[PDB]
Amino acid sequence: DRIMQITRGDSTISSDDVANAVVGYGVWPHYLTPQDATAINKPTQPDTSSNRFYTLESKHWNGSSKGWWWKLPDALKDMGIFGENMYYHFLGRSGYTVHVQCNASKFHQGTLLVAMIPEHQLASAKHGSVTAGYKLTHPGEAGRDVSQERDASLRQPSDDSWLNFDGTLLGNLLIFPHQFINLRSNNSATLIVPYVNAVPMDSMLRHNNWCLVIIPISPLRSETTSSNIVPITVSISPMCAEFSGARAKNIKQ
Amino acid sequence: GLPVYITPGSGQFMTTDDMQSPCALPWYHPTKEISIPGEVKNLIEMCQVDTLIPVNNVGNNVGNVSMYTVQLGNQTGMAQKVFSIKVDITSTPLATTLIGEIASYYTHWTGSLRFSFMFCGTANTTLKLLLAYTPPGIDEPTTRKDAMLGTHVVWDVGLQSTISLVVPWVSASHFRLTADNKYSMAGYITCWYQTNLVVPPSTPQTADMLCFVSACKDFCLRMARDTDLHIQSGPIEQ
Amino acid sequence: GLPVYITPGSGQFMTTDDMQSPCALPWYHPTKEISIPGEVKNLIEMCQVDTLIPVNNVGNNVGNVSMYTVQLGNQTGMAQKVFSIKVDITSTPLATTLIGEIASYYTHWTGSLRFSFMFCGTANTTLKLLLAYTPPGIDEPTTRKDAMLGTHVVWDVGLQSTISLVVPWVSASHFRLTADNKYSMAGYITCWYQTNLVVPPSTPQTADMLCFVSACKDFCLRMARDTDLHIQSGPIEQ
Amino acid sequence: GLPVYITPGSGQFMTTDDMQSPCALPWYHPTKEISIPGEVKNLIEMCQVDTLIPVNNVGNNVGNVSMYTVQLGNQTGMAQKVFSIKVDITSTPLATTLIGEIASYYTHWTGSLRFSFMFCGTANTTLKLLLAYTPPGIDEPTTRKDAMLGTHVVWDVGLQSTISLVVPWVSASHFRLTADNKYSMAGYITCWYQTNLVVPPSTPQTADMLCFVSACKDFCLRMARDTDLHIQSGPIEQ
Amino acid sequence: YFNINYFKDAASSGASRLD
Amino acid sequence: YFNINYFKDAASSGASRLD
Amino acid sequence: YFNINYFKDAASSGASRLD
Amino acid sequence: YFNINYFKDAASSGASRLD
Amino acid sequence: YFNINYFKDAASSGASRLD
Amino acid sequence: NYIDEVLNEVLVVPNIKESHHTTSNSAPLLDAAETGHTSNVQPEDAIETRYVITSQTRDEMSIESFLGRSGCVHISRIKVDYTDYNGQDINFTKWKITLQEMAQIRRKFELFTYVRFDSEITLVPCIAGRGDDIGHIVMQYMYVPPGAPIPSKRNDFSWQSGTNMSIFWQHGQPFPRFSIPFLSIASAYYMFYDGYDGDNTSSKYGSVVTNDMGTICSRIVTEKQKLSVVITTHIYHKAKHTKAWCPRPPRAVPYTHSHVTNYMPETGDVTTAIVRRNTITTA
Amino acid sequence: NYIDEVLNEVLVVPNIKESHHTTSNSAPLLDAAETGHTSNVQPEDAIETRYVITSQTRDEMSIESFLGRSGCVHISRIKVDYTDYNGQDINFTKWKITLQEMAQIRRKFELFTYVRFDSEITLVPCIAGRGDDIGHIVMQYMYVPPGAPIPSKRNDFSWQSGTNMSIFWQHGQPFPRFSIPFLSIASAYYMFYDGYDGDNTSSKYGSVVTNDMGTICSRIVTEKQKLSVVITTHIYHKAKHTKAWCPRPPRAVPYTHSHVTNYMPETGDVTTAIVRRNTITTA
Amino acid sequence: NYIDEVLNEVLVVPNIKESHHTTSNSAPLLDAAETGHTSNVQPEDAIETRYVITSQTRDEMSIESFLGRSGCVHISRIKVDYTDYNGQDINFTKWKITLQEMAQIRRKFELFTYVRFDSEITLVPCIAGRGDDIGHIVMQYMYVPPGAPIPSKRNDFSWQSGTNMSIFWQHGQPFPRFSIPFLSIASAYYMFYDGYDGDNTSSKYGSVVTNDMGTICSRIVTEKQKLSVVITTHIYHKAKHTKAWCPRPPRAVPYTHSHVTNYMPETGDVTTAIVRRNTITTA
Ligand SMILES: Cc1cc(CCCOc2c(Cl)cc(C3=NCCO3)cc2Cl)on1
Ligand SMILES: Cc1cc(CCCOc2c(Cl)cc(C3=NCCO3)cc2Cl)on1
Ligand SMILES: Cc1cc(CCCOc2c(Cl)cc(C3=NCCO3)cc2Cl)on1
Repeated sequence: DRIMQITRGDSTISSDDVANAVVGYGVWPHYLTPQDATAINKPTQPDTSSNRFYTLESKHWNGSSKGWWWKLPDALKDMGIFGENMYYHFLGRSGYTVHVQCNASKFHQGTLLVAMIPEHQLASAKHGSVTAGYKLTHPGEAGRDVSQERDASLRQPSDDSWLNFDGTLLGNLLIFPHQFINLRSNNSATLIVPYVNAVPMDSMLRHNNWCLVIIPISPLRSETTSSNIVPITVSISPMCAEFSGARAKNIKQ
Repeated sequence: GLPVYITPGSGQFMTTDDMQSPCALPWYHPTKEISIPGEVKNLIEMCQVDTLIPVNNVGNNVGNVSMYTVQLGNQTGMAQKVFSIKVDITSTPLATTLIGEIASYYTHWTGSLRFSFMFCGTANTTLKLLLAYTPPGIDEPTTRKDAMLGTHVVWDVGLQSTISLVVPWVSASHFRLTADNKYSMAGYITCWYQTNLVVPPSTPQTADMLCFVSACKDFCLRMARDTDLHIQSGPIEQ
Repeated sequence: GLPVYITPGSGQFMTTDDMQSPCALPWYHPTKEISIPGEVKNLIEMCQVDTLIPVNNVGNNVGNVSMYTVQLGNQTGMAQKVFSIKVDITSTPLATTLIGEIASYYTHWTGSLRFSFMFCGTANTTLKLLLAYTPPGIDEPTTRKDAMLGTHVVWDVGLQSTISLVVPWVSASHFRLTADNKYSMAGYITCWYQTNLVVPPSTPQTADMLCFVSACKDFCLRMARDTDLHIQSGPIEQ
Repeated sequence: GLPVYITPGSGQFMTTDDMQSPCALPWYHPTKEISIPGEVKNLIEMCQVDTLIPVNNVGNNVGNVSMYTVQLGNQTGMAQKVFSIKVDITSTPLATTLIGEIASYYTHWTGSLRFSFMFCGTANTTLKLLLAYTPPGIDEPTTRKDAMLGTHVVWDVGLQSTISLVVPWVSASHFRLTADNKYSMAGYITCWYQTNLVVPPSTPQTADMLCFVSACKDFCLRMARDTDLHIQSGPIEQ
Repeated sequence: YFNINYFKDAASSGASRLD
Repeated sequence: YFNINYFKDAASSGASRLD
Repeated sequence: YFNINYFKDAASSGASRLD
Repeated sequence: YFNINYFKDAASSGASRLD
Repeated sequence: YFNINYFKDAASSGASRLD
Repeated sequence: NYIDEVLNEVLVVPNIKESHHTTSNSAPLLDAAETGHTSNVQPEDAIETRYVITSQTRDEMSIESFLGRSGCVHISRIKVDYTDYNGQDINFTKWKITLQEMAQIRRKFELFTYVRFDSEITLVPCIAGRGDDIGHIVMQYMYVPPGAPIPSKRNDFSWQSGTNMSIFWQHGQPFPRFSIPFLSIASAYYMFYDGYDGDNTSSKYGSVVTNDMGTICSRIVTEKQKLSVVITTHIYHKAKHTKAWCPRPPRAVPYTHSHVTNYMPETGDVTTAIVRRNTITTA
Repeated sequence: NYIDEVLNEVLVVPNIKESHHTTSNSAPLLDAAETGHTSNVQPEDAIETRYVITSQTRDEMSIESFLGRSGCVHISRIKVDYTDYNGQDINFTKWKITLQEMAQIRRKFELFTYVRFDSEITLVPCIAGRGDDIGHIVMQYMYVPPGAPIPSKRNDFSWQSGTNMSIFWQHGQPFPRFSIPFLSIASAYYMFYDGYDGDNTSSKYGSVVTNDMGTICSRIVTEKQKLSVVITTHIYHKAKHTKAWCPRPPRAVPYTHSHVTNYMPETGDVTTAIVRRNTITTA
Repeated sequence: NYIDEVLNEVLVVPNIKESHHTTSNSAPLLDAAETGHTSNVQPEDAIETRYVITSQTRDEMSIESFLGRSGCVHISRIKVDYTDYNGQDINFTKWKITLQEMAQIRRKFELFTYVRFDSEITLVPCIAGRGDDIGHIVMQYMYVPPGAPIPSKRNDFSWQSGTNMSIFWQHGQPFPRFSIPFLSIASAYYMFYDGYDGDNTSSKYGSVVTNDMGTICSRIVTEKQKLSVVITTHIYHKAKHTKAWCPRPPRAVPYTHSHVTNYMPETGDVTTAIVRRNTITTA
């Protein structure tokens, strides 16, 4: 059966239609083990109050839309509790659940490719050795691209999709944990993903482990009034969040 | 001591040999190896995951994304043809594909292969395509009847959405070459309309189908060699 | 004889290899090895003994001894700050220390560390400092409140005299580099007044505190390399 | 390590040595070896199959086929002689023969040999030849009586058709040289009429006999060497 | 012939095995 | 002295045997 | 491979052991 | 050390023995 | 490692022993 | 094990069984790829297959025979000078550890996010005679981890290697080779990274904040010679005892610079391997 | 086994028993060779034989001692140039895999229809000094399977061999040798063929449609030298662990070109080894 | 043992257990360092620790991997002469045993009062061609213990070594190496000393009254050559099977001269590694 129910905090999400769910690398997210660990302090593990279902800012799906991404450790730099614990601690570790909702009617035609990606080192739009800037790979709930315009003075990434922004023919992207949203069967997309990184707990600020991409493959096509807007809404849930290396507090940027 | 005879090959160097070497940095105890979700052990694995196919391998399209979609159209005529590509897995449009990209690292390939297609159409929309695998022997078929005569699969677009076409392994030589070779010609695969694309009122009349190719447990490669699909007409800076 | 193949590495010389060599002076029976009180077997041992810290790492002071004492003063204001140093164990003032001097012989370090402070004050004298370890992540704190927020230890000067502050190991990478590196930044430690330095009549009002650093059983190093802290811009004569 | 002494021969290269060599292409699993009807394992086998003999080793005949047939004629006289060849298996007409062609790959030969003759005559036709092996010692016999004195076989042409003459092994040296050598002279074999070739009415009066030579289980060769019977006064192009 | 790690350290050894 | 396939692969070995 | 003090004297041998 | 006919053929071997 | 008189003759051998 | 390992039959592929026809309900050929999963359909499913006992190993399709092959990753060069010997920054090479510094092989790894391994390093010095006689040109390679005295010039004090590794090769004696433990403070080598040095809007971001492992300061020990030379010591690298995590799509755009992804060519339009077709209808 | 194998007495030939006279019916000497079979007659049959215990082995008469012998199959040559180094198609050799490219040994196989084997390859570089000093001339051989980047010229990117095989030999160090698995997509090497590329009345037909295995692009790594040279690296080949199927009549006409049977000499009448006799009557 | 020794897991460090809070009397964080002892406080004591199973070996932190590394301790030089061969004190080197004769490594030991060991000595001759051809330059190193005839000049009678050790190296054949017993009349090598030669207010005082072990008189056997040379035979030293007693504070002042502690630089103020800070308040 397609219907699905998910409960994460004080929050629950439903979906009367779906394309299974996917567990990234077939591993379920959980808490760190005293074997692979390294740190020495007792991690704070906000349960529920933290690893709950936060929903971001919504977006429009255009016939001119090109694609939009959000970087996870970062998308919730504001989402209460989790996103505070982030700033108060050096080491942060956590896994997520991605609920991608995008409905329209059975008279619509469209296809969205959704994918998560471990270490998504983007490329700059400008030739050289200048790497994308911080402040631009750190958008927030809002995400990046859309098909937007911007200063070329900024050590700005590649707004370039087909190359995967990293310069790998998108389409091989299917190698990363993914699924689509074929408006003719689908309604959502559900990605669940453990913590992948050569280190037991990284810097929630300097390093974004997971990177999520949603890309219109077959362009939205209705025959309706363009009064009919078909958003795309992303919801996320830290899972098995664990923090440590308590202290002052970083600063917003 | 031991009366020894130094053999011809002695003192050489091979970029492909299994031999031990004094380890500089004696007594070094490397960082432990923590647990990490998702580790590979065989190319194969990567080869069994369907990657998308550039097929709309046409002009301006090519540097864009569209280069991936195949719109199923009108068709005034009937029993008309959609597209074709040839099976020789190292041949654009194929090549670039996670598989192709790879295979191009080995000299020989073998086994069955899997082509999957998906309807990015509508819900209320309907269609029926006929896909076919025309083994090596003749020319890519000009007509459907001619092609329907060999290996194929009628595809009924419906509540499902994905039809997967298998490409049996037909060959003389247990093995085929990855490199373009008239001999090791794997054949062609093509797609045609069985019926049409009917859409009730106020639904678009063109729609797309995405296509993919993953391997079969049949599959296997050999004789590693350096790739085709990448010329570093560099160098590389700093 | 034995058909042998001479392998690539053969005939080389490595300043780091374990191999045997004909011993010149055959039949020599070395002087017996009498018993001698105190023999080492591991650098570690030396690393666990607290050596004194130059911290008064200031101008004219530096070539003298004072360069070791930290006088706890007046302080008109309250909640004022004493000093700070950064944890990166290869960073003057640290470096020169039996530990530092060492660590600078290896490329990587790890574990907890121990800072100890002693009151060379008076008997009738009293005070209460707050010491803190500000993990890597931000800037050495400008204010106490800000620093008290992380790892710390309030120190009550009394009949005891020595307070030992531990520096837990907080890091992403099981291991840190001994060499200056923005990444492997271990953080800062600082000291402030909790109360004051009160002295009853006719007792001096400034006094010193000595500070030290020894290792923790946590501790461990690796990848031996030649030191930093010593350039023989010699030579050496006769 | 192992005090070793490098022996004289060391580092050389021999087109005839059994030694191992690092295999480039590690981890390669060759195409399976399917079943194939008729595989050899010993030259011998090929040596035991009778191949045809050029004997009509005469002028214009030679570049043609006839060069293989021996027509048994009229013969006004009686007790007349047919042909002769010498046994030294590396001597045209012999040489070129599957055997000869071979033997010329080794320095020494030995054992018995088999000569077979067949009557491509008629059915109603009749004859009786006398074949003989004149061992080494004297000159190829001028007359039949003289030759009949040694090893021979009277052959009655009849419903059968093939008479096989054996060439025992007569020699001093267990072994003979394949190369022309006065010493290792194997002798001569010749054929003569015992009676005639009688044919009843309206049948041709000349007819042919084909001749062949296969080995005996006696047979064996040694000391491989490069052939005689083939000078590549080339090269060879593209 | 094999498993004769002529050298002490493990980092020095042939290409591993397969399983 | 023999059967000491000093090398891993089989393609590398002496001239086979006879049987 | 080890403990094959190819040489007589003890002074000649590999780096000692650990215990 | 002996009888280690490192080579296959017999013609290749040390000076024979005595008996 | 020892007593491997790689050579036949006795005159060829290491420095004798002690007893 | 042997046979299986000598015959190289460790990882064998299944065989293709026999099939019969199916006029039945469940349609295996129909799945919805949107689930992001991969189909599981086989020959036997789609057709009326026969029976083929296979015999192909996926041995050579192992991260160790895919990775475990020596590759040029650097070509140290020294155009000697006899005029000024020593001097600052001369007649001795130094180079930062890495790759990204050279394609074909760079390409290869990059196929995965994380990687881990010990390596078979081989030095292939080649002495070009620009003189009428090259003499005896000895050589010293060595490794300078962080933070360590990197020779300012040719005879520092750092070429004493009292506690460093220096391999020596003298003309004639074979190629120097040796090997090495997996050097990382991390459990694996980061073949990518989505981190930075810091919050400094001028901080570094890439594979690289995490790979400060070295450098190599070189030296031609022999002293002053008469007839000149130029040495070219090639650096090959092999991965032995390797592991890999989370595969990635290969690279199709010729890179530029290392420790970066950047493709954007100098003017030229971004070029890729894909070829153009006149029509989809004929291949 | 040993003794039998060391003494080389594995395949021994029967002995010649003793006979007596036969004034009997069945005539073994009479058979009809038209049956295409081969007679079975022996000494003992035809004569009054004695008794000889044999002692000849058919060991050296084995497809492995017949085939298993190293033979020149190619002579790579490089008349260096210092004027233009690199340039297109220079100072580096490439050659297509094969034989038919050279008699004596070509001859030898051709004795059979099908063949299969692993090989003992040995490179015999010989450096001719055309200068007053040859220096240190390093060398790189390597194998370019299909379809692979074959060096356009001397330093391509293909000489990195990130995943290819390149053997290196430096003057002094011995002959490079090594070996190899049986490389064919087929269960055996087709030493002949009666097939074509296709129906194209312009398609290829021979041993050859089936032998696209390679080529060898060569390289003298060392860089520019002063005093010239010419290198001649000879390529010998040995067949180890061989099998053969369906023997054929040897070749008697000097060939021309490879992968073809063609004899038809340039004008000269087709010549063969057969000698001419005056008369059959005297030998 | 193996695994533990191959995996290098011999000396492992304890793990960091888990803690809870303590609102209790005994304060482990308080000790009086005046006792001269060292505190014993740990993570688990001071904080609310977690649970980390460790896996770091203190193997490389052993007096044998700290000491057991080859280091330049001497660079014998011979600027040959052909004009006068032999002559007094020529074309043959002699040098007194020691160290203190060279930093980096001198530094290293000095970390301890007493030391004991057998050594891995390696000679790295490098022949610089100052001529148009170096020929065949043979070499003789040897050891002259006390009191022994030290060659006055090149061919004494002492180069017969009828009872001394002389190692011979000829161009091509590899680096000479060998080893040695612990040479001291004492149970250990005195890496320091607070003794003198005697009461003579002019007696010697240092490491040195106790280290009259040798010297090395050198020789280039070959005789007179045509084209000149200069030989530089580097002397590396490794400590194998080492023991150490009573550690000392490292050295921070660049020495001068050996067998002495003396720092007092020629004029320049005594310099040390310590850096200067503006203020203690900010690091
Ligand atoms: C990514 C990545 C690649 C590597 C490998 C590090 C470079 O490895 C070498 C080292 Cl540490 C030393 C030497 C060397 N020392 C003396 C000569 O060569 C060569 C290599 Cl490739 O690390 N991270
Ligand atoms: C017929 C026939 C003959 C062969 C053998 C193929 C050629 O074998 C070689 C290969 Cl694959 C490589 C090399 C070689 N590589 C670097 C130097 O030589 C030499 C030979 Cl003979 O295949 N089919
Ligand atoms: C302190 C201290 C250091 C030493 C070591 C003594 C020097 O050791 C050597 C000896 Cl005894 C001989 C040779 C040598 N003989 C021929 C060439 O070199 C080299 C060394 Cl380093 O003793 N006390």
